Amino acid sequence: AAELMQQVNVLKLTVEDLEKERDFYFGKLRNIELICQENEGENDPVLQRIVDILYA
Amino acid sequence: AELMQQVNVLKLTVEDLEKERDFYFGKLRNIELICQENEGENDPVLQRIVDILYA
Amino acid sequence: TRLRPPTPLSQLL
Amino acid sequence: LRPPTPL
Repeated sequence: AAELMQQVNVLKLTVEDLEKERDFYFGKLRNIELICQENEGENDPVLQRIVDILYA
Repeated sequence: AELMQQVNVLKLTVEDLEKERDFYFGKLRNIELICQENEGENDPVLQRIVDILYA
Repeated sequence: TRLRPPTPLSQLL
Repeated sequence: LRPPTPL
């Protein structure tokens, strides 16, 4: 059935897209984490609060 | 014959990927809120983080 | 909020 | 950070 095949192909596109979005948001989180790690020494408590969110 | 297995398998993958995506986005939104609360601080490290959020 | 909101699941299918 | 599950 062509309807089923189209549905499959559509889902495939959707999977690729969601994967892209997921990696896109995760990438931001990772870069943010790295920045917080660089500033562990400094007394900037907001960064620790950002860190807590990352590990939540 | 033709198999409906693919559809159901892909649908599970879609829901699992959506969950992960929404999970990471939620954190980003939480972080955006923390930065918005500290706008007056004019913190250079926060500014860098803010730029990443909106990149 | 200036974050890129995730595309809705209603869309893309 | 919870790493994204691999496909």
